[PDB]
Amino acid sequence: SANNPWTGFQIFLSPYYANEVAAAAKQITDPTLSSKAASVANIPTFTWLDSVAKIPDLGTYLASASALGKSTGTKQLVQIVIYDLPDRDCAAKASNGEFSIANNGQANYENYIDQIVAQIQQFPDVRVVAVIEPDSLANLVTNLNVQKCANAKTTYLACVNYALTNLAKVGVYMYMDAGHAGWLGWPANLSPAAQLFTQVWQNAGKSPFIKGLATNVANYNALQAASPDPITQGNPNYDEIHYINALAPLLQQAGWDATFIVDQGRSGVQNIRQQWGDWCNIKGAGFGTRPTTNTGSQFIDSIVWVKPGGECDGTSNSSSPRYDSTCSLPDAAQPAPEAGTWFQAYFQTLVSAANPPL
Repeated sequence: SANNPWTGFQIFLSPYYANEVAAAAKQITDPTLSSKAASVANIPTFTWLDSVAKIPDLGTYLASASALGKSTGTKQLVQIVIYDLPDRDCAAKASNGEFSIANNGQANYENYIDQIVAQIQQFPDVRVVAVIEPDSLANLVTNLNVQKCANAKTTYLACVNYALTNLAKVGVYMYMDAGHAGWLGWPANLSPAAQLFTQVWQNAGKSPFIKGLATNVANYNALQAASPDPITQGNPNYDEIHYINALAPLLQQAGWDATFIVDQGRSGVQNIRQQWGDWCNIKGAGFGTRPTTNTGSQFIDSIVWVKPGGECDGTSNSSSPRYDSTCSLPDAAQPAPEAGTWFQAYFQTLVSAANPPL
């Protein structure tokens, strides 16, 4: 549409990922690969607000972005992920979420949103783009036979509504997570998904700040595949462009001129998975297409890097209380540390296998 949130702005580079990358590049012994690895700190990524403890860091990032803007005569944009629903990740074998529905989860979530709003309100000269709750509403399309998801449905809906309504009041541009081609892109799932997302958009008042949907977050699908990955057999929507081209008209029909952002941070290497559902530290992944608003599609505002490559998806240690056995599959790089922590060997491969090359 006419308003692409990225046009005319400089993206603030995450200081946390820059620090991880600088530390990682020192440990790469080949001096040429080390230089390529170091350059990754200049590629914009999203910062994940996956616990209340990260909210003060957001305040520092907004203040630093505001000052950099004044120093350089630019307008700065900060990219964040809201990721703290109660009973988070209801269909997963393990969740690291700190809030539970049974212990005042919704009230704690609303307080988490209120604290984020209070930070954003203080720096109106900084634009914020937010991805809203990966691995949330997509479960309400396909995973309602998982008891934890059925029990979380009304809380997930109420919490997402609280986030959308309140972040809109401070002018945050929002993209709700919408899974990926191998989750919601199956033709039979498109209409239920369109119905759910349109309902959520309506309940939140149809705010123009609810821009659309984010796809492929923390996943590995191609935007535009040369030929279908074998794991996709049976689904005509074998890449993200097919999924978006099929879903976008259904949202438009309901009155929502929705646009999309697509994660390509770990999409450089295709045909590396044994099954489409394998998501944990997939071995051989490379950095994909760098963030850009030159997307080639009327429906896609930007290619983005949402999941920061190198931060682990989950541990392979079966003694961990956070263990998810998906992280033990053969196509998963092992041994792997705890989710969120730096996985140096995996980063080194992301750099080496980058396509396009770094």
